[PDB]
Amino acid sequence: MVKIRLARFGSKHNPHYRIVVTDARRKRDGKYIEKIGYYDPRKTTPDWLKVDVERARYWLSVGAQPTDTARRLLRQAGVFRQEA
Amino acid sequence: AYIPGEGHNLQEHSVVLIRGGRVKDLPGVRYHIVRGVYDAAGVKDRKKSRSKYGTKKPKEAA
Amino acid sequence: GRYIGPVCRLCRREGVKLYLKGERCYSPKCAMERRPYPPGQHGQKRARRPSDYAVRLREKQKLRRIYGISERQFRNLFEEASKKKGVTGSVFLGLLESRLDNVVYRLGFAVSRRQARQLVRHGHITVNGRRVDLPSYRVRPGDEIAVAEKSRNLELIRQNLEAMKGRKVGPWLSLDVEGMKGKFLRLPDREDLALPVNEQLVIEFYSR
Amino acid sequence: PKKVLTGVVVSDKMQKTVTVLVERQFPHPLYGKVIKRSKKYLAHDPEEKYKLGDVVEIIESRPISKRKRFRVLRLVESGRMDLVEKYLIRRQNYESLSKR
Amino acid sequence: RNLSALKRHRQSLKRRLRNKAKKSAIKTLSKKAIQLAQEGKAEEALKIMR
RNA sequence: UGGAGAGUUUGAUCCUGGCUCAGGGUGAACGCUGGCGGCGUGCCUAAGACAUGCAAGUCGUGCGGGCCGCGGGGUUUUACUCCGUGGUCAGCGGCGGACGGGUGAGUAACGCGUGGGUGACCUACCCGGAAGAGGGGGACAACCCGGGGAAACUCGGGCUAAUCCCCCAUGUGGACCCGCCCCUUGGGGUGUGUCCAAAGGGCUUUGCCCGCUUCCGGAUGGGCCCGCGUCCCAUCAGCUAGUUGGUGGGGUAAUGGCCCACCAAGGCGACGACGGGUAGCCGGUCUGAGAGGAUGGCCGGCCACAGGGGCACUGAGACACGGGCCCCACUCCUACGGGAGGCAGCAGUUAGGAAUCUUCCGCAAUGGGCGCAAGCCUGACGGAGCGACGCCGCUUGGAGGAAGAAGCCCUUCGGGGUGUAAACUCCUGAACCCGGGACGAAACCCCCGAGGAGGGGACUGACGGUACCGGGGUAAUAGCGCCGGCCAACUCCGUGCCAGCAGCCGCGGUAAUACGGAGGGCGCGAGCGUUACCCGGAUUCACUGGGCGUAAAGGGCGUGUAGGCGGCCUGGGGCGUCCCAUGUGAAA
Repeated sequence: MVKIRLARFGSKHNPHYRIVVTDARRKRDGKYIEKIGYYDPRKTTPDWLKVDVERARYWLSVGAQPTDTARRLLRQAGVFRQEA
Repeated sequence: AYIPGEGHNLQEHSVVLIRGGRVKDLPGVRYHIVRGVYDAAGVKDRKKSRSKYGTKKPKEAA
Repeated sequence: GRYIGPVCRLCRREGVKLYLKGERCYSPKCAMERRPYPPGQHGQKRARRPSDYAVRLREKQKLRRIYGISERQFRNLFEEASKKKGVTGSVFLGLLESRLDNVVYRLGFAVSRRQARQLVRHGHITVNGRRVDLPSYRVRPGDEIAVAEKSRNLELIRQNLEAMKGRKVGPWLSLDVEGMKGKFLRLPDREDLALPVNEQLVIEFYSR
Repeated sequence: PKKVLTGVVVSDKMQKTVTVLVERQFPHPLYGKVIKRSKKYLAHDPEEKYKLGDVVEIIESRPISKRKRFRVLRLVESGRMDLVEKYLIRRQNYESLSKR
Repeated sequence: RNLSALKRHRQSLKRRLRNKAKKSAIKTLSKKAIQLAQEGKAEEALKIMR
């Protein structure tokens, strides 16, 4: 089953993640089928809000799932949002 | 296997580490010795190549 | 590291004097005028000839000398300059001066190289607001090499200030002795803020 | 997309099966000059409605026999046996060199 | 020393007990199929098929 | 926009010509040296052996409970019977054990790199969909009683239920023999005769939540064919007996002789079959000027193997590292009858070698198994530590300061030099302590709307009082190699073909810049050298880029086989070709 997580790539201490979607089996560091953004909770610069909402709502409509702070991120960007 | 130069130390064994270099004789020459290891250690009187001619630091001390 | 010690004893080594140890190396001796020629018992014999590769080499070493650095970072950033798709050598020259140690030197706030480096290291200088320590710091067109608030309240710094007020800046790096600061601009070169060398010689020996 | 190739039918000597001999083109990586080599694909003829010489089109398929892949579509032409001629001539010349 | 390898082999046993029991039963019933069909009789061979 | 060479043959010369050094790179090793910091990296040798710690557990919204223990409900109480019951144990059952993980033994193979095939197919954990969810009962665990066993544990009768396990019904449907229409190698729709379902539990409660039963498609995983390319020895030249081919079966999630019967002889091969060696393949990686030589660790993927071979059973899927059968080999346990254990998963021990790391912390972040949720597992993971193993940041100091101290080296004794070097001065504040201190952490959950949006209360930090901010703050490690030519640096006693130097020519056969040392000097600096290994060079296996009249080298000549190159025009195909459009060329 295909899931979505956050993929840090920074140095020993450079908490800079690339927001990434791919499936469960594969590692946190391998081949990402997709991807679609990046996140930096440490806040070195307000660039850290990167989500691709289109393919997001699509890829959740097909059968993917978030995770912890991915549930978080999704509630941030506006992917969980719906403004009734 | 030869060594650096004048002034040996071994009796046998020594674990002499084959190195590798032909010079103008000994049809082969090759494969010199650490000088330090379990034997040799340069000699007792050299003021240069201690980087393989042994002797840590001569250090005048007094 | 940075040689250190018998410094401008090596000023007669080049055979040429330099703004190196500052005071005692400009006015009536860089350890010069007293005696200018390569140190050691062998200095004024009747010299021979340095081969092309050798003299060009010499030039390179002279470059690393006036800037006072290991050719480590130096050489590396040289090929880094070859990476930048413009005429390698000259572009390299601009991006060569650009290092803030001797930059702040010829900007005024330092008498000698040793000084400048020592100072910046101790967090005595802050470019564009942020106080750092890194002297090996290249700066972009538009920065602001301000000085620390206690470093303005220091003395020999003022000495360096007043022993300068009458010198035209390298036509870009304005001196603000109003509150001790320096405004950074553009990119000069070997024609704008020159020095007595031939660059492409160094370049030609460099990579063989 | 099931790949096909223009091949020259040989060996009717089998039951419901013919073996096509083909020759494909390619230059040379780092030298130049084109090349033309042996590759004999397996020609699936349901009732030996094809035979020697008669060049046809050959079609990649699913494994039908021991190594026998590929199949056969439309015929090309008859009155042949010339290419075949060259082929078996080469064969005998294979079996003309010895270490005995 | 242990590990839940116990569990899996136990239950693998169980489901194979049923598995092979019914499996062999059905093999034998298929023999029944070939005899009755070969003879030329249906109805009860048709029951076999049911 | 991307590139330099010399030395060595001779008396002398140019050419041919090989060997050698200038260079970059590497898991490095040692010798000299050695300090803080960062991000990486860090057994290649015996796929020898491996002791001790973690790797695989979880669910009580599936069920029967055994037990520690609790309010002790019932018992007016006795002894204790049993309703709640907190904590534990396993049993049935369900989910993962087929992922995470290691490492080259096997292997030159559609295995890999790679562009397509499946009208030859399977895929639970998510989506859209349609019909719904009844009836009977059976078996053994656990548990109840009793036996042996050093132990492994093993035995006989009785109980009990259940998302355990079947038998009839329900059929939108699936699938099948026979039929047909379109599609054209079993793809879709559809009739006539057939079979199957399902299972239900828990509450806030007559409505709700997790799960199911059938059925399809969609997302993925992958399976199996193919087009190409894919390492040395032809002194590996022929070779094959399921071997070429069929019908007909069996087989597998699916075609194929993969297993079987009969019958019929081809099958491949000089363009390299048969075989020995050799190696796991790729994105890549160092060089290169480019084309190329080399190789493939960390990081990313694919392939394969769990001591060694055969193996099935099981599940959706595996012949399954932490499962068992057999077997062989192999250590250890015992009351000697008999039993068990397996880290080429992460640390560590020994041997091997010149050589290569802690048997520590945290679940906080992410993250992987189950659960209605909190949560328990958590060597995936996040770090300290270590070695200069590498690169990037760096301190060991700044300032004036003589015709030049002394110490020393040289000298024709004139001094040159060491060396403003130092000493002496003015200087800042490394290291060191004091005050503070992170980010990484807002989720999940709870309250609110509905459990959908949004907002709001909130556990949550190992790393470590550490990056860092402030104060006081003190001048405080420098070492290696060369000094004949390729090379930049030479003066002095010693050494006398003796002692040594040695990448290549050579240096000492007593006036040695090449050997020792001294001085000064040159390259460098937590770095400096020495050796192993690939390549540019090297146009020296010559594609850009070669030679064979004497420098390596033209067949003993004829000869023609496969092969390659094809004289002048017209058209035809348009395979090779060219441009244009598009898929890929992942990430790093």
